[PDB]
Amino acid sequence: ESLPDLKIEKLDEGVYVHTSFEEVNGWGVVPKHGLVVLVNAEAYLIDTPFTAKDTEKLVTWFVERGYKIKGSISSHFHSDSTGGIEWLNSRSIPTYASELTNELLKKDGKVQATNSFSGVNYWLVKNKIEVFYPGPGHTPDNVVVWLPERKILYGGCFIKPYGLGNLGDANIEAWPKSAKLLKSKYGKAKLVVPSHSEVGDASLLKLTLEQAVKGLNESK
Amino acid sequence: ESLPDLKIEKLDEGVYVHTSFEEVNGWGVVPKHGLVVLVNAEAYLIDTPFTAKDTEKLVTWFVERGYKIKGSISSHFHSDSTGGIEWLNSRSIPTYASELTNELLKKDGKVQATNSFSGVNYWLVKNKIEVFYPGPGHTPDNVVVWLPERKILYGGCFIKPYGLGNLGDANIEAWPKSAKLLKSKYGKAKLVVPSHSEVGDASLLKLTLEQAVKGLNESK
Ligand SMILES: [Cl-]
Ligand SMILES: [Cl-]
Ligand SMILES: [Cl-]
Ligand SMILES: [Cl-]
Ligand code: NA
Ligand SMILES: [Zn+2]
Ligand SMILES: [Zn+2]
Ligand SMILES: [Zn+2]
Ligand SMILES: [Zn+2]
Repeated sequence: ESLPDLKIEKLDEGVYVHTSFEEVNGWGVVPKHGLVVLVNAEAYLIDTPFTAKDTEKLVTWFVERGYKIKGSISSHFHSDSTGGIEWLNSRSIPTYASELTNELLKKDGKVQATNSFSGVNYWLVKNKIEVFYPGPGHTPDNVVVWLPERKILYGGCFIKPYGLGNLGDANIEAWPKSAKLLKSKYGKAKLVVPSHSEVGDASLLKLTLEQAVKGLNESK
Repeated sequence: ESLPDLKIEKLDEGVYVHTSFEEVNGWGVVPKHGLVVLVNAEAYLIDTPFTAKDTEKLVTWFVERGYKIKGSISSHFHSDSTGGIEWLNSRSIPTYASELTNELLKKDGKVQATNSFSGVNYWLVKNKIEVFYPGPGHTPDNVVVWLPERKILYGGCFIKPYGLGNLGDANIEAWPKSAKLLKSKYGKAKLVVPSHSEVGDASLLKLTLEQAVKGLNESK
């Protein structure tokens, strides 16, 4: 009853940052940055908020401003990213996730996205919104979303610059490699939006890569 | 190996947010917001970074652009506010802290501010930079800085909207009252400035109060 409200603060041109909040872990109120991303009048969720409620808030806000929600993408299985897939499905707004993410959802008892991509990249919107799979990291399934009609990267929960955070589902042997490949093909990054931090730049790749290796020897 | 670097961003007309970074215990790489505040061509540190390095960076930075560093104020005895007081003292830059902060630093074996103040209010710079003491909260000594002319409030480690965090030196019994006082005396603030969070508005007083009462009953 004192969960801070959803925030929808424009980050660039046809590119919003929705910030939502929840507890569980024992970190207290954890904030979750996701992007809304406009294509003409088509809105796109770049993850969901934690809850159905704040998804409907997010949708109505855009719906009410004369954009028509064309799809959801979730960047990994955690509700960080998937929290709103139930709602979207019950409104039969199309939801997207990788085969890996959908398999992890199934395992977790969590309604799956109604669409599956696979492979290294999905062009959710040709030329405009790209999904890229660096490999296992934060989770085994984590993917990121590239904005070519700008130079924005949604790292999601993968980018963890201050320390890797939740490790429960994490693949820490693999992460430093996955990170490396992200920093490589995703140089030329203006903005790099993490899940759980302030928005930065292409260093957050370096910073992540660094945090990644550190755990790799701090637990062997 | 690689801490994030200091950041010095423009917050308002003679008011900046320095962000500094350090690994804190099992809390990992924690970021720390303080203000630089310009009066005429005189510069004031509203807290300090963690280290001398980052303090010297912050200082020379400003001296570089023609502003003379007239003093530092430290909002509480922890290193997140006081980390710079020895560097400051060793350049004969005046450092300010409350008698309580100073007593707590001495306890802690930590070099004290060379200038001491007391009471509810203290006018560091008449009409321009106000110190307010809510009461025990985050720590027993516990001060915030009001900026009238701009209507800005540095809440420090006292604003903890997402959960209270370090309660090693905390006083959770008293904290609720303190925040109640702060909330009330410090409406007509849209620019609240937490220690460890995003900059926010007056609701941060609402939310801190909320977090504090909650940890008052969750701690019995
Ligand atoms: Cl559903
Ligand atoms: Cl996915
Ligand atoms: Cl995947
Ligand atoms: Cl920041
Ligand atoms: Na991700
Ligand atoms: Zn996650
Ligand atoms: Zn997460
Ligand atoms: Zn503190
Ligand atoms: Zn602190």
